[PDB]
Amino acid sequence: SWAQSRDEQNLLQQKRIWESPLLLAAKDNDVQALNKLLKYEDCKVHQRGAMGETALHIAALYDNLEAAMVLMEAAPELVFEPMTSELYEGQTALHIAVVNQNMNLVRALLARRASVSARATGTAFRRSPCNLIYFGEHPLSFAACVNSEEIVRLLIEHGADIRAQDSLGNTVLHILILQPNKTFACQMYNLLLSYDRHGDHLQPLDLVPNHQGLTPFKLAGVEGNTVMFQHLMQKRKHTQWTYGPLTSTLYDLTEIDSSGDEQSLLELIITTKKREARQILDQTPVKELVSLKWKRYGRPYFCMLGAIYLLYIICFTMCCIYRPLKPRTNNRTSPRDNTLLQQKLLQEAYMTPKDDIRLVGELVTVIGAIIILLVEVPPFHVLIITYAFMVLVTMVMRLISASGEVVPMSFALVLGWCNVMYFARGFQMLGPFTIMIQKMIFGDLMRFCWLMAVVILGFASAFYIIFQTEDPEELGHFYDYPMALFSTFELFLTIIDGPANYNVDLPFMYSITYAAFAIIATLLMLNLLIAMMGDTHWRVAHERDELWRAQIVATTVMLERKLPRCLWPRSGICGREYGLGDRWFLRVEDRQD
Amino acid sequence: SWAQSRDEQNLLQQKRIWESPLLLAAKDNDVQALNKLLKYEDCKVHQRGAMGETALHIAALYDNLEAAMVLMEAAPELVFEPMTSELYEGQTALHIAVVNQNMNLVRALLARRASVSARATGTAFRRSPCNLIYFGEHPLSFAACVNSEEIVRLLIEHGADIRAQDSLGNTVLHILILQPNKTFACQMYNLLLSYDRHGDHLQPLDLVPNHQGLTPFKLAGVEGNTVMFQHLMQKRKHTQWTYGPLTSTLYDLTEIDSSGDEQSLLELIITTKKREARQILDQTPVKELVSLKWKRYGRPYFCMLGAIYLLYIICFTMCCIYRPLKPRTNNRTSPRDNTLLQQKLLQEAYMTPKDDIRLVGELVTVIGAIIILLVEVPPFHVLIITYAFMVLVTMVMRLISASGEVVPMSFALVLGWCNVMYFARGFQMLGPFTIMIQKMIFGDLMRFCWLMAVVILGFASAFYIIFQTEDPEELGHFYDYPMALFSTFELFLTIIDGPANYNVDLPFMYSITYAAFAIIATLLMLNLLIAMMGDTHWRVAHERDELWRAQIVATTVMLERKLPRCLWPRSGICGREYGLGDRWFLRVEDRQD
Repeated sequence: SWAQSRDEQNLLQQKRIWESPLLLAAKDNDVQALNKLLKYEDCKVHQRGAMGETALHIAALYDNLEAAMVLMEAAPELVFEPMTSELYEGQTALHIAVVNQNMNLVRALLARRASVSARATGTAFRRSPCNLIYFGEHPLSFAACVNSEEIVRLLIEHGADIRAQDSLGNTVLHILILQPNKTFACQMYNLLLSYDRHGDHLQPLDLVPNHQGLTPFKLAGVEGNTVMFQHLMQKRKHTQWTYGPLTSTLYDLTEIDSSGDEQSLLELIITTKKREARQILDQTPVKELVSLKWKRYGRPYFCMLGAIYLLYIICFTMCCIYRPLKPRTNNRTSPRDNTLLQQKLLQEAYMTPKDDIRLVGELVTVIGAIIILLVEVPPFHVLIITYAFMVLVTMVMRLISASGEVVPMSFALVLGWCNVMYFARGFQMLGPFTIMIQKMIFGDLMRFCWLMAVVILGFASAFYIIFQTEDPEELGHFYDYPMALFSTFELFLTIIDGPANYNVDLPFMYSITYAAFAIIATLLMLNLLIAMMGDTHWRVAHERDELWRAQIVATTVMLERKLPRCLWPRSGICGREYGLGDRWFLRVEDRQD
Repeated sequence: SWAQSRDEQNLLQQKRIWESPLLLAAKDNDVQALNKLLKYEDCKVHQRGAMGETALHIAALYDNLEAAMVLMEAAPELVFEPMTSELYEGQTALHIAVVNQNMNLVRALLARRASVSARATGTAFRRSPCNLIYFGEHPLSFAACVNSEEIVRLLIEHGADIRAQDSLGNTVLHILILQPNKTFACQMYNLLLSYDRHGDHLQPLDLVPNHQGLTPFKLAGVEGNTVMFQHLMQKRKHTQWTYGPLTSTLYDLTEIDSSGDEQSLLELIITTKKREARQILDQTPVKELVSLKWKRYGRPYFCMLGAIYLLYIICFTMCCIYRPLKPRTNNRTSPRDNTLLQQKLLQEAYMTPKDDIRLVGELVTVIGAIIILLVEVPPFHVLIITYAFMVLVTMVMRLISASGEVVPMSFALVLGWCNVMYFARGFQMLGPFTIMIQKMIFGDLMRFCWLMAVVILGFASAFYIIFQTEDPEELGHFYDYPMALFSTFELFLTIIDGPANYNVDLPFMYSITYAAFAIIATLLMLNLLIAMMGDTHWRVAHERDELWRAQIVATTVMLERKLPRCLWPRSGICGREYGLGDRWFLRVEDRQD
């Protein structure tokens, strides 16, 4: 009900103007009606609309220069007049005539000396999904996005600063990147850099960060505007010789590669949620870098880390498949034929120097688990952190030496093995299968488990009530309700044989009810899930090399934030020896057509 | 870190020239700066670059005739000057001005009598995946690939030999085939054969082999350049009459068919790893040949060989399903309820003349196995060779008459049957299914088994530890760890019933842990593999008739290298009777449009 208040305040505009004879005459270009209305009788110029209108705004708004030409004699000051509030704050008609692509009142408003530094700080201008557009504050920023080139040139020649910023600190170059017209506004980026002319010592306007620290070049990758991003890259390259079809370009690589905690571009591509920002990875100075950062120094450190984790888990299972485990020298089986178990897990027997090997092997896991936690003092981290807890839980479970120590080990073990699937990504032709797991679970199953869980709560609740009458000595599939659900779930997945005795009679309802479950769930609801998961695999494998490439970048950056220098140099050829300065470049070779 | 050394040596070029005022003036075409720099003061001409530059090379390189015209007065000898080393060896500016498609300095370098036999024997010119291009040594070879026709004509008129060869012995015709521009360089093949003019008695330049014995025509099929390959075939045909829409062409078939150990084209298409070389098979003189070589003399010898192998295996199983096998007259079952077995396989009882049939039938397999090995004294050979070993192993296992003779027989038997899938290829509509096996195993499963083997090492290791407490008399699925893995694998593939007793209680962790395994592995990871293998079948069956055609060629050639003459004539109509010479041709008929 929030956007309703916008429209109520927008209908009132259509009401206040409709009830005022002045501003209704401001709508239609009836000069002769305005002559009798203004020049003859006295009328106030400050008739404020629903959110701060003037008639001079309305004549600007409904494409009326001719009405606005009448106003300038009566209104010397409404040129400077802003709009009041709550959608439109600080907006004046200088902003408005720009938005309507021209009026030539833009000339006349500057002939009345309109302030070009006025800030449209209203709610409707600030960046939001609720707003269909984002043009910033200053009217110079407005003319850029609408592509009115001479009107832009009319603004610089009247002293509009290109270096002006909004509430978010975005300059006008940042606003150009946010446009869905990509190549259509890309020419404006060429135009406005020609108006850098007074070189500021701070920046030459092309490196200016916002309040969240974004240069427009880094903003281009984060917003995924590849068409913008190529064109800014055309400036960044510095080519060497060409050799027939061969060409030696030399890309800049300053903001792209990691710097002295600059928070490089490759980080912010991964951390953002805009999926089309990962289209930046296929751009040719980027794609070569992360290939070079992987084929050297990325892959062998990763494979060295993988072999350690293998020997960690093998050391874990070996001290976990060997456990103390006395015979059940304690009490006899008190429920008949129920408590089949005989071990009950020894207390403090740390003798038998085979266990001294096990004592050493137990310490290796505990030491390695703390290392993971000492890393993680600040989708797989949640596994490896909780892996380490279940090691520490069963460590404290054995120090207290309490009873239920199988459940932390069973939690630790499957999570211990399945967390080497993290290491499968650095072995291309095995990379995107992890992504196939994630979309099938979190994107498909967790929006289809909710439907299947309904049906099992029908039939398992049914089958229990059918077999409340029966002796659970024969077909004990449904002796109690909690295991009745567990029985039906394996019947849903076609695991259990299906309860059928052939020795005694079955109740009459079961044969009806099970064949119902056979149709609706075994062939029907199950294969629908298989049809879902089959579509996801084909949807993933069509694009898998981009997705493997996204894994390498996410790993390499994560390898940087968890590993110091002196064994990782930063990639790219250094400058400073070849007369190139502090910028670390890289070159690449390409045959043409 | 190897290609880094190229770029360091390439940046130094951008440094040495940048620090030398001469060679920096060689970059930009400032004649007036060169006038004061050269004509006024003394400057050495031998200022060598990073790998052997001269200023005369640089002015040639950065498109500067006007700078190079200044140099020719001061440099009478740098026309002849090569580049020094390690990327560029023997390269001179005669090579360079060719690569820049023209300079008309090509006229002026020949006006200074440039040696057109100079060899660019550098590392960057030799054939490599590291090099983006391959142009050979001589500058005549350079002008051909870049398609500068008159510049080529300018080189023949100055005595450049067309018969020149590189380090690999490739002539310029071989270099044309290696170009990715296929029809764009195909016209050069027409041009240069016009310059065969002095007919050498060795070859007329169109049959010249390289150091690995490749005529350019055979190189065209090996490199898979079908567009080249059609055009060379246009020369090879010699058509007879045309009859309205009917046409009787008569193809040459000299290098294509097998010759006196020529190593024919059809061999080298199969033996190469470039997959697009198997696009040559669909070309119409080729495709007809291997069809004729199969429909006669290829299929019936293959079917005769298939029937023998059937009667071989039937003779094998019949003497292997009948085995000596005494009762266990030896020791009693020493572990209780464990060693259920009663045969222990008789020693030297070769009596009971039913076994004399078995003795003869045993010899038939041993004789046939040695025949395979006597063939293989020099993807299915590895099966049929190891098949023969497991026959010879169980042969020696019975001569020593040791105990464990079931394991060589079990190895021999499944490999004995599955090796008739080799014979399925000569039965079209059954051919490519073997290829469907190979891609599903070696191309899909062996890059997905590594992921599934992780998960079973989780759960089978888990389920053992859960059932360490339990009595293995009930649910003995996990009594020991080595068979615990074997239990879970069949649960992964939905084979075992799933362990559930309903008579005793289960431990609390199992119901949690098994349902985890039920979701993640039975429906999820399993069907992902089925989604992979389903995609491979559709990818194969879309193109299966080309792949069946590739099997016939691979079989027929292999049938030639393992079968003498006098029952295999070489295909194609012989010449020499019809005035056609020693070349064995073939004709074919085709209705037109």
